[PDB]
Amino acid sequence: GIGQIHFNVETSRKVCLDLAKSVLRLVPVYPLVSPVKKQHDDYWFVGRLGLD
Amino acid sequence: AYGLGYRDWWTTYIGMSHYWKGLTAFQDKETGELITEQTVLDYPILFAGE
Repeated sequence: GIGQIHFNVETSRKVCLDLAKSVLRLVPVYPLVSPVKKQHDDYWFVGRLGLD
Repeated sequence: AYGLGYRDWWTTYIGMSHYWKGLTAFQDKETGELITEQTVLDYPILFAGE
């Protein structure tokens, strides 16, 4: 019927690589930061009454 | 208790375990820093088009 209107698989992978490279170019480093910065062994599980 | 015949007086010893408010937190061993809150770190990306 209709023919040659959609990409192949390989071209889709190539376009996805191009998009990934562009997005990495905009944002070279990981922006997000986490309050917990160490492994579970370092932290000490304690319970407190209400703050102050 | 009323059905069985006890009348006119009640004394209750409030428990040690339940009547107060409380918190739980991580305490770092090197420094006394308390972490009580949580967060989700995720990076959604939206694909829209044809």
